[PDB]
Amino acid sequence: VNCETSCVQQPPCFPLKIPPNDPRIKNQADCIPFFRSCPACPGSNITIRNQINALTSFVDASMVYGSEEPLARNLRNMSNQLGLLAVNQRFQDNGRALLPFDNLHDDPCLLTNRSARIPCFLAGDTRSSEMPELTSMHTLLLREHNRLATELKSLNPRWDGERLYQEARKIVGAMVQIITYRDYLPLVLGPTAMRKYLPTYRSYNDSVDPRIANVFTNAFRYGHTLIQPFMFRLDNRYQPMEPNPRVPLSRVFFASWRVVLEGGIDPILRGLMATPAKLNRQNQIAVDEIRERLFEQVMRIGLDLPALNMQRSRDHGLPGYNAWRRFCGLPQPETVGQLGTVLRNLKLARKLMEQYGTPNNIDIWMGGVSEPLKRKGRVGPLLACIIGTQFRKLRDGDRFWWENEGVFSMQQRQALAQISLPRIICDNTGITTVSKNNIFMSNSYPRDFVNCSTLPALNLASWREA
Amino acid sequence: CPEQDKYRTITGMCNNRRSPTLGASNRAFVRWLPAEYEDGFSLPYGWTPGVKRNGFPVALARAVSNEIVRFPTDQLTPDQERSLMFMQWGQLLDHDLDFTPEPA
Ligand SMILES: *[C@@H]1O[C@H](CO[C@@H]2O[C@@H](C)[C@@H](O)[C@@H](O)[C@@H]2O)[C@@H](O[C@@H]2O[C@H](CO)[C@@H](O[C@@H]3O[C@H](CO[C@H]4O[C@H](CO)[C@@H](O)[C@H](O)[C@@H]4O)[C@@H](O[C@H]4O[C@H](CO)[C@@H](O)[C@H](O)[C@@H]4O)[C@H](O)[C@@H]3O)[C@H](O)[C@H]2NC(C)=O)[C@H](O)[C@H]1NC(C)=O
Ligand code: HEM
Ligand SMILES: O=C(NO)c1cnc(NCc2cc(C(F)(F)F)cc(C(F)(F)F)c2)[nH]c1=O
Ligand SMILES: *[C@@H]1O[C@H](CO)[C@@H](O)[C@H](O)[C@H]1NC(C)=O
Ligand SMILES: *[C@@H]1O[C@H](CO)[C@@H](O)[C@H](O)[C@H]1NC(C)=O
Ligand SMILES: [Ca+2]
Ligand SMILES: [Cl-]
Repeated sequence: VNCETSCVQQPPCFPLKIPPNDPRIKNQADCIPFFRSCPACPGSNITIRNQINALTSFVDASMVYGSEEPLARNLRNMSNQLGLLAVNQRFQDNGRALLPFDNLHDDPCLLTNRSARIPCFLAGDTRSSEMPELTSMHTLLLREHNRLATELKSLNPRWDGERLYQEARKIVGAMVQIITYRDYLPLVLGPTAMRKYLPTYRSYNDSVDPRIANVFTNAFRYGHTLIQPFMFRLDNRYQPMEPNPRVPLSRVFFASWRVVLEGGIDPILRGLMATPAKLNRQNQIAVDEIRERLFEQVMRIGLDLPALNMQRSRDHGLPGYNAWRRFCGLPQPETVGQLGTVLRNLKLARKLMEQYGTPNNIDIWMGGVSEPLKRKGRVGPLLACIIGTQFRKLRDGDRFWWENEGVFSMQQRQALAQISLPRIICDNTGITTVSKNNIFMSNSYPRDFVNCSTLPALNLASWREA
Repeated sequence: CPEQDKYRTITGMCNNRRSPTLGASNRAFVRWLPAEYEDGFSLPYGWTPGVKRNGFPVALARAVSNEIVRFPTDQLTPDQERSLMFMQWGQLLDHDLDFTPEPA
């Protein structure tokens, strides 16, 4: 039973049924395709079905380096003792490195433009090509590895290939941890939930379970509410890059050819920095570029990402809204009126009640994103508890956390405290004007922007052994 | 696990020395609440026609999306206090944390 072409409900498929008067799909014999997640124990009549995490739960830049041994060695340049990641062998972005090409059997990136013949990129995670903005972030971190490896080879001539790669990998991972917990998370959670769920780091506790919880794979999809219906590219004066400044998202999905043959990563990074996020509002949850036309170029029908989210939660056997509220120690509304108070929105509580019958049944992503946002945060109380709890676990339960004693020297921690995403963008692109920190708040050029000369470079002096 | 190691393993194995697969790749998710399946152990809610969840009909995911999520794009609110880079770092970070396999 091919889930992509068939609408039959048999394993491993769980197609999404289409209601009457759907605004796009007029035939109710049609479906949105859906493959059930792989079970941790297939065919068992003992275990309660659980799903697999193919990646390392740790904030360790596994999207750059990979989570499995054969991938990880194949991502490395084994042609010298310079400790580098492998780079594209056919293309360069105005003389700067791109990701290598992958060799898949049914490569979707080829389907996005049959004329360009540009395949998907090979990185540590399989989704690197999903949108060119993501590809740009992956390419950036590939370059930073390669830059740090080069300086380490000059600072320490005795260091071999393996030493150079590992030391450069350790730094990159700490940079992801610093940007995430210092810059990103306070803006997700807001100060009241940051203080409550992520109090000041003490040290490594080997009794804190660092696994990703099944609910997190769905809750953290809150991000789908932040998605703008275009990819925005800007030239060196931050002004629209013609002839296509705003490409609709449904024509960028797996459009790896746009990085390769339409300007590189510079115009994409500038657009990320100088375009606002979409704001999540209770009557403006998610755009039709992802609700109607997700992956339209690469398959027979356009997907519905929010609907896929709700289907996935059921597939994963995730309890509903009230059960998660109770987990988080938050009151659990039972009537439309109580749901109305909790949402501060009776109109939305009524829609949710007509759909779900009871707030007990509201699917977690839907309940989660429906809640009013915390002050200075971008999630409601439920999501802030779930995301917060996961991140505190990932920090307190990681023996290689950057602040944990012995991972770095005292002088190395002091230098790493100076890093920033703007400075990494400076050091690895042709971009000379970047966002003032915090890069995740700054969105308006020229007002929120500064010269790369004003930002201090990371000091690798404390990595010299001499 | 080795007694000493300066760097992470690629799989995440040995980060926790008492339970060395915690946070390692290709392992089951931890559950913070027991699973809720239509038959109690494997079939998802909405799988079988007429089988209710907590005594109410299961709502089609596509119908909830049509009724609550759908909005005209011309109403879109730009976030004055967040860049699109805030969206993109979230995705990138998600990609450092989890990927739930499905059969090909
Ligand atoms: C290293 O980390 C450990 C884990 O810390 C947790 O996760 C972190 C992310 C952070 O959020 C912490 O706040 C978390 O607690 C931590 O060890 C935990 O320590 C707590 C407090 O001692 C333990 O909690 C106790 O558990 C018992 C037993 O019941 C629990 O388990 C059952 C079955 O799952 C549940 O039904 C219960 O609800 C509990 O979850 C409780 O018993 C009694 O304790 C009190 C008086 O003695 C009283 O207040 C209570 O009313 C009750 O009668 C107890 O209350 C509390 O819930 C927890 O189980 C520990 N976890 C582990 C994995 O061992 C370490 O302390 C931390 N070390 C340092 C130095 O920081
Ligand atoms: C260009 C933007 C994005 C696209 C096109 C996209 C697309 C997808 C798709 C297709 C899925 C799987 C749907 C399913 O079958 O269940 C998915 C899952 C997910 N997404 Fe998004 N996504 C985007 C942005 C984001 C953002 C910004 C965040 C976080 C702030 C995010 C977090 C997640 C998480 C955690 C998963 C589950 C991952 C897994 O365990 O496999 N997404 N998304
Ligand atoms: O970007 C994502 N999250 O942030 C994301 C995208 N796609 C899937 N799964 C569906 C998928 C994945 C891939 C993958 F994993 F290879 F990129 C390829 C396709 C297809 F069929 F469109 F080519 C679909 N899961 C995800 O988490
Ligand atoms: C390996 O490194 C050398 C030196 O920078 C470079 O010229 C070559 O293209 C690299 N090979 C790969 C596969 O990255
Ligand atoms: C496909 O790529 C080519 C360059 O190979 C480009 O000129 C053409 O516009 C692309 N197709 C579309 C629809 O943009
Ligand atoms: Ca990881
Ligand atoms: Cl869970």
